[PDB]
Amino acid sequence: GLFDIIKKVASVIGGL
Amino acid sequence: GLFDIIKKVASVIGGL
Repeated sequence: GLFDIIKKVASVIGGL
Repeated sequence: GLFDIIKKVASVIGGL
């Protein structure tokens, strides 16, 4: 779902 | 870590 996409993007940003 | 970030970015692209 879109929300699973946003959650993954959030994790990526958290890992920068 | 890095590898998780790479997989998450890949998953997002794949899912868009």
